[PDB]
Amino acid sequence: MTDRYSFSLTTFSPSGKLGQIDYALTAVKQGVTSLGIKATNGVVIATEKKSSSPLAMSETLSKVSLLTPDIGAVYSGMGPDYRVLVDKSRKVAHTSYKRIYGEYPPTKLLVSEVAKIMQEATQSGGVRPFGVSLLIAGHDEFNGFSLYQVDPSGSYFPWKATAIGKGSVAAKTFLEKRWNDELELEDAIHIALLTLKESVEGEFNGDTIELAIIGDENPDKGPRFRKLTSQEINDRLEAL
Amino acid sequence: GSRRYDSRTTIFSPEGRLYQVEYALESISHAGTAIGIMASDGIVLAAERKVTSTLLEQDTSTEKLYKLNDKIAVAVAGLTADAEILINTARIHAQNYLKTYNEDIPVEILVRRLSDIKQGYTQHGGLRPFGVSFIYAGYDDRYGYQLYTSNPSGNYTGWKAISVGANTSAAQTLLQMDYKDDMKVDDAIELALKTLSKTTDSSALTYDRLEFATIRKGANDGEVYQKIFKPQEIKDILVKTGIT
Amino acid sequence: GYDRHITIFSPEGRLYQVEYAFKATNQTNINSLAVRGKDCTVVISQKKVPDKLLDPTTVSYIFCISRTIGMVVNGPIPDARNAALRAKAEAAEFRYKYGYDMPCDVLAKRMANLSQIYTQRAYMRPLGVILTFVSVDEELGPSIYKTDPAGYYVGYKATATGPKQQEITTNLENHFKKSKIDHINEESWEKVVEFAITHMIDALGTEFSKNDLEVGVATKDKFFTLSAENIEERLVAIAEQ
Amino acid sequence: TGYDLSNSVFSPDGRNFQVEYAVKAVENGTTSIGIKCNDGVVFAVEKLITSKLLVPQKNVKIQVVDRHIGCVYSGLIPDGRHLVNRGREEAASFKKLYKTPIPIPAFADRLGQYVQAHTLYNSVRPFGVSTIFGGVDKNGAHLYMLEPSGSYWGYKGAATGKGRQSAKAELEKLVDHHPEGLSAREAVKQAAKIIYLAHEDNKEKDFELEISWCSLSETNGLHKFVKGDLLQEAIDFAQKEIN
Amino acid sequence: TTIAGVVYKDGIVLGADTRATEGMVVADKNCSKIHFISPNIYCCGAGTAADTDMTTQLISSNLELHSLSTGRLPRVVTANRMLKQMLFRYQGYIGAALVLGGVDVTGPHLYSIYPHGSTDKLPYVTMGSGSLAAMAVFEDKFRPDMEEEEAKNLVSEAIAAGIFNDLGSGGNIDLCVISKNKLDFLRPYTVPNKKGTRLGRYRCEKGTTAVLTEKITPL
Amino acid sequence: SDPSSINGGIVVAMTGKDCVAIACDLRLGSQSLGVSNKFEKIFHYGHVFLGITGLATDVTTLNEMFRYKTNLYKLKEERAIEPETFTQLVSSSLYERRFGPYFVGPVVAGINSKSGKPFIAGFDLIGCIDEAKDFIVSGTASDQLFGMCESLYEPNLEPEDLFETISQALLNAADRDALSGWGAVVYIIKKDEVVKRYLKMRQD
Amino acid sequence: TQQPIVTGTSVISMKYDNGVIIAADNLGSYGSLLRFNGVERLIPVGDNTVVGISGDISDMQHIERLLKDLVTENAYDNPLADAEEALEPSYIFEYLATVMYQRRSKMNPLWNAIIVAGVQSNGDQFLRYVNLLGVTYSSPTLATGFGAHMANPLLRKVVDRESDIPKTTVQVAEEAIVNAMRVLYYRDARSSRNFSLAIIDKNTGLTFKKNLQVENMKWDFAKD
Amino acid sequence: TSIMAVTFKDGVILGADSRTTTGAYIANRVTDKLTRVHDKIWCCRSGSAADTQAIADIVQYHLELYTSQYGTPSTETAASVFKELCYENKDNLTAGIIVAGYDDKNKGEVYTIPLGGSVHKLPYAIAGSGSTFIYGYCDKNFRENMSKEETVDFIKHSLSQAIKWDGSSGGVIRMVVLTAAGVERLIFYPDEYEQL
Ligand SMILES: *[C@@H](CS(C)(=O)=O)[C@H](Cc1ccc(CN)cc1)NC(=O)[C@H](COC)NC(=O)[C@H](CC(C)C)NC(=O)c1cnc(C)s1
Ligand SMILES: [Cl-]
Ligand SMILES: [Mg+2]
Ligand SMILES: [Mg+2]
Ligand SMILES: [Mg+2]
Ligand SMILES: [Mg+2]
Repeated sequence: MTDRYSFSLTTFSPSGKLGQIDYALTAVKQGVTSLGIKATNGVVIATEKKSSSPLAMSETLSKVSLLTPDIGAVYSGMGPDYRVLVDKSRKVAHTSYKRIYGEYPPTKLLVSEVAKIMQEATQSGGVRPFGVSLLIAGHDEFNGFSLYQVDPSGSYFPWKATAIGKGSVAAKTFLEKRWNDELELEDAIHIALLTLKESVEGEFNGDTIELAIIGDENPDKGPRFRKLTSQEINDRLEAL
Repeated sequence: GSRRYDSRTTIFSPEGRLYQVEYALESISHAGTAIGIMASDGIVLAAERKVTSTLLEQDTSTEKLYKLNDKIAVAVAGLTADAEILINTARIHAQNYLKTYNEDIPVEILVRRLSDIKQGYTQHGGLRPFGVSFIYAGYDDRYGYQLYTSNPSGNYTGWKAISVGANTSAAQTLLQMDYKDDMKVDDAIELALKTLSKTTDSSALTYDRLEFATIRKGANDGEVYQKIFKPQEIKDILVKTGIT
Repeated sequence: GYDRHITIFSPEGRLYQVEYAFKATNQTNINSLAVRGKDCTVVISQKKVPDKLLDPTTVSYIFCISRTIGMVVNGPIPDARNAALRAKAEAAEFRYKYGYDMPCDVLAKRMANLSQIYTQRAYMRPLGVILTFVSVDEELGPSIYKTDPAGYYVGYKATATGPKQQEITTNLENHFKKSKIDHINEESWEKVVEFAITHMIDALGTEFSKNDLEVGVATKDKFFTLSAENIEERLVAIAEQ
Repeated sequence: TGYDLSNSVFSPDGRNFQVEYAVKAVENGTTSIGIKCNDGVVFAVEKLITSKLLVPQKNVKIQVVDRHIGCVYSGLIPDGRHLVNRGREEAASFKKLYKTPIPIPAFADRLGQYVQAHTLYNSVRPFGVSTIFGGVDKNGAHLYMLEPSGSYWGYKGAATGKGRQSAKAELEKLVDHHPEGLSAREAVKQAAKIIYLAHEDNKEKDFELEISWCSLSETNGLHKFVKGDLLQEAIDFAQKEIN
Repeated sequence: TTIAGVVYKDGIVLGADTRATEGMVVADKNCSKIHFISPNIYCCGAGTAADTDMTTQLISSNLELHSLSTGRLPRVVTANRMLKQMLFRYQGYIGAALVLGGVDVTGPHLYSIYPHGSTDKLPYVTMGSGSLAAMAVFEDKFRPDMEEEEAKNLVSEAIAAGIFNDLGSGGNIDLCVISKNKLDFLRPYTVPNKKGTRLGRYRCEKGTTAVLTEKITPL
Repeated sequence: SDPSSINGGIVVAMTGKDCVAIACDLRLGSQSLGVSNKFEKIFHYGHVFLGITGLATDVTTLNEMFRYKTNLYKLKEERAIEPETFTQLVSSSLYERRFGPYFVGPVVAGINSKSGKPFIAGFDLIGCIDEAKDFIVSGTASDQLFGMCESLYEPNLEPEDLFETISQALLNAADRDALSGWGAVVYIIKKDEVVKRYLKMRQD
Repeated sequence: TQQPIVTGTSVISMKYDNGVIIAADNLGSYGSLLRFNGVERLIPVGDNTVVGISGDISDMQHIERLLKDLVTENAYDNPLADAEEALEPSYIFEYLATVMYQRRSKMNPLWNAIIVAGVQSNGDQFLRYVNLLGVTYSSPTLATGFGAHMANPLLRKVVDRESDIPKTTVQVAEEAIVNAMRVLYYRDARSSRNFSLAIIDKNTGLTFKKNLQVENMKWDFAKD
Repeated sequence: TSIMAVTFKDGVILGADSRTTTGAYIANRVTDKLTRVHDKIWCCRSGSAADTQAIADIVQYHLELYTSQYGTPSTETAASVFKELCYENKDNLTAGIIVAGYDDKNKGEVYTIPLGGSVHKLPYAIAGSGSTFIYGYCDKNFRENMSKEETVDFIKHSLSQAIKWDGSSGGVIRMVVLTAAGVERLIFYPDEYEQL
């Protein structure tokens, strides 16, 4: 055993394309639809719990993850890749930030750290890029509420609302029509449930949908991240 | 073994070119145009964002113009992630120099350092080069206002006005036609926007598709001030110059 | 076409080595099944000893990882033992560092994160195995968690693995559609094992002797495998009703 | 295609062709066998006499690990020696920490994990040997056989090399005709016969028989080579059975 | 310092004084000696204060990451192990003397952790320069399975013993009550000493100090 | 021999009503020998002020180090660091040299720009935070300052009342210490103006 | 650098016409405490060598394992392990000597004095000393620690130079050794009555004698 | 500290006092110095509490991992792992450990590991500061193949005396009985053992 892959597996092709990044983006395209919407008093992130079998307990598989008490993440693409990014995101939020400054990182900086990790898989020796795009929603004291997208390249962009994966082109058009700068959090949740219904084939309820919010503090502070329960989603589906 | 899969990123072609550098430059040619224009009383950085949707949150967005210290800024063309790696390295080098000499880093020294890092990826290590070209806008008390560019090869050069990214051929002709040595910042602002307005692949140049910045000594008591323009301010300067 | 030899993306966004590792999974031609009782988790697996020269006592794909955790493997034995040794080592290190027995799901996630590394790093190949972990967890109760070569993992009410997994899965799906509960409503593990065997017989359409099966049982504070005679007693009870 | 050019690459089948090619080197080698008896194990090997210049009884093939384990292999002889060297390091580190000599199943997995490790990377070649080994521990006798893939199982009888099918058939007769078990001295005689019968597949050149054994009664649970009168008695028994 | 803990019927009561000293001088009369490890586990700190602070923080941080990955509340044994194995590694040079108390899935647990990496699991413990004063109160009055308000009083009484009789201890009494149903962080629980009242005003009037030069800069 | 008292000198900080004050002497010596009477011990990073007493090479080194760190902080965060955050940064930085520490006694002072709350803090040489509202003292005449501050101080002072309190605390403490004095500086810090005053004191 | 904790006292030995004798008491002292009364300090290696060890008992047990391990290792790929390529006293000694000096040179000694007694392939008597400093020497009589002061004077009256070795029978040599062990028991405060004795003869081979005792003890003059 | 392990007919019993002192201050008067490294392999700890705890945790780990791979370890194997740690790290440890365990094959076994890192297999072993006072008593009163009740009394009387004379020892006498029947914990309070 010598890890002899000390050379890049992502290289520029004659056209200027980085093949493996493009192919990672193709893997993200095949993944299940997830979306994010930013309100004035909160952010909502949502996705479909595409259950691999009905015998599987889909509650155990969390697509929406808490990164810090005020920052949450959802994805489209390869689940195992997402899982190890969440692990590294949580850790870097402590090592390079909380243990130094005594507070959690702001959304943009944690996003930047994740983006850095993804970039390194795009240039380091003997690795493929991550096959996920992340949607990171969060709040911090000086920047307020924010929503970011992070791609396999390591590029990140802030969004008012967006979607990634399967039906993202259709979902983004849907959001463009519905979004305004005076949405309350409940209005954004309502729009998220509408937008997500279009891309979902089968059952559409609280057990097959995962949906979380960055909002008010839930009782030093309380955490702003909150994952909606199966019941809480179903209640809003009756007013749909 | 592994040799089978090795692209060999650090070799010469038979013509004496570095394949990956050339192909990275091809990558950069498709990136949004960035322009730097140096006047007698300040520098202008202007750059065009790309793809953009109505849903992109522009006021919290930074893909083109980055700050290295209080005296030096860069405009980016290429992979934004690659640039941010190099930017954080440059930001450290500036602070290491400040800590060592108790003076702000001279612009050329920082530029050489970054350009030397880029060079290293072309000569050893077997890794792909950084798919980034920088325009460095900066000031120091030796040479005053300075514009530089670096590219994936690690070569850097100084400029009075320059473009990187898309349509540089067209952009550089238009700059070469309307630039003059006695020019001022307000005039250079206008030239930069007029150049982007003509070379853009979009139908029209609007505030939401632009990042804009100025390095003026034009401040009270002869001190250098960096101004990264806000979305509303870019919209105002577009109306002032008569583009919208 | 070197995108099919190492773990890098094909143009479709696919890792062919991961997919081919999944195919190595069925190379043994063995079917496993796992179900949960009230107090227990039962895992059964086919046992095939094709050579008469083999010592049948050493032919096993069930592993005692810790006292509480059992692991059945669907896949070739060298990779199974690779995974078994690591899982044992991880479970022991966990108890030492954190002062309590490694939970079933925590181990499953740990082994899954290791499996993920082989799909991203080029020098390491994936293991050609699917690992089904079972325990009676002291917080979560009866637990079934499964890991694969992709690095995916998930908890199960019940599961099945192997060439005829779909038949066993649908057989189990149909039973839980009737009972409308996540488990076998039974007090004794002996009867949960009888259920497991019965529902494999129905799904696969094959009768079993005592040497054709291999059974693992997780209870509170121990996981154990049944002997041939313990299985024979189990088979007698099935036949008698 | 190209899936067979690099070790640790899954073909579209789910196979590692380089390992299967290593098996061909094993199949090319001389015949080696193992027989589990009542209170021990017997190992025997076919040594092809390439020339008259080979010194008799000198080029020993069977190797001892610790004091209680015997190893024999067919295929690339140096690869077998490399594996036994490792086995000796494993058996030494085990005894150093845990005091007791390494158990046979424990030892088997130590070789197993190491051989399997050589199918995980392209920078190494798989082992070109099937290794038959075993001995007597606290839980009694154990015979194992370990393939290039890392696969190993416990055996009543084992055989590998060019004459393996011939040998396996003979071993299967012994398993059927002796359910109550075979004695250590019987197993030595039977081992000699089976190597002699399996020599029909390598019949061009004549050969030299080499036998070893661990037995709780006959050798105090230690690995010893069958020498002198007992070796000649086994050769005579084998020569009688072919005629 | 005087820090103590008791195991009562429903859970754990931790206690601490509030005096931080440099040599013989009091630098802070109201400092927090009860640290957060996890939502169900707290740690009283004595010995070298820096070591006490950064050891609890590091283990709290690592337990947070552990708890995110496992998805369940962390245990007191794991907090205990992580502290223990670190302190042991550093062979007493990290001068952290902790009283670790919390409530698990497995019930309430109380530990004393020493700088060298030994731990005792006990129904009541005391540490710091006021440990003997506090332990006297526990030996006098402790009994197993106390009610909450009784245990609160016993710990408060034990911290008071340290405050008055030990010179290293002083200020207010902080408690932390941990049970399955709640966490009560009482700071301050008691103020046994009033701040001394000053009889004169010694503050100088404006223009009394002699200035050489002045500069004003706005922000 | 004792590194904390080779060069000498003192820092004191106080809170008032919508203001903080931080003050230091100007002496640098080699024990008995006075060398410089222009060695200021108070620095600032944005609106956060840091006094540092102790071994002068470490005072200088830490100033340069926190300038470095707060500069990168500002570039990345796109805002100046706050006193509460900086205090944690100082603590971290000191404790990462736990077994080869900087021989210093730092003092943070500033007003939180968002909340408007006046903030001060002190540290031992390995970064344990003294987090007191009233006052923080440091240096070779720390005992003297503790006594002066405890008797002179009272809460919620107006900026120019507070000036007289901190100045008299510094001056009278310094005059009872051989290794402090040779001049003094007092910063009066408000939410959006800072007044720096040099004090006239005995030059022995 | 350490300090010896549980210790063994004198190992004594001599050459005679056909071989060597070596002896050592069965005590593991713990300072002044006579802690362990069943410690064997003569450790045979094959059928031609006995290594007698004094000093730290934990370091002795380590050396005991190194020798046990040396036998195993010599047997590997060695068809003549019980014949021409068996371990010799001189091989066993040189190994130990190398180890002892290497350990002293890393400032981490095995805290022992060792006597390797045996008979070589060609019938020659082997008797050589090595200690924690790597110092080596041979002599017709060898003794460690206390025995060097009391046993050697008695044993040298039997074999005073090389030319006396062929004149000394096994009976005379064994008597002298057992006599010397008695003298040591009277006078060494850290010795015991119970000892082991090993004769390595070129004809009769290795004879290992356990549970011997010092007898014929003159105390009667005490009563006066 | 006063600790001892004693083999008898049905297996082995470990015994210990419960006092842990910091100088003259009794830091813990109800210490459990009998610690479990496997189901029926326990140890008595004396010396540095930090060191003997650290060792015992490492041993427990090694035997857990041994068990995962090779089944139940012998008492000898456990003693060998203790020894290896104690001997190799002798310069940085102060640990005097008695290891005691019950196999079905070997029955009761006692191994003592003193400061040096040497191992000694014995019918019974005594250790700790209080052991000095009972060498005379234990040597005179120990017999092999005692009954359970005789061995409980032998340990109770012995540690009673060790406690009486040694100030470093005291509190309750804990015992742990290891037989085929299982593991039994016993405790004996001052009012019982002081009047012996
Ligand atoms: C009491 C401990 S005692 C005397 O051993 O009973 C307190 C405990 C404590 C715990 C937490 C905090 C807040 N994080 C504060 C106090 N410890 C102290 O008072 C310790 C000294 O105990 C021996 N004091 C210090 O550590 C002080 C620093 C504070 C005053 C900020 N350090 C020094 O005085 C030093 C001098 N030289 C050093 C090196 S440390
Ligand atoms: Cl992990
Ligand atoms: Mg791979
Ligand atoms: Mg003065
Ligand atoms: Mg003076
Ligand atoms: Mg006593």
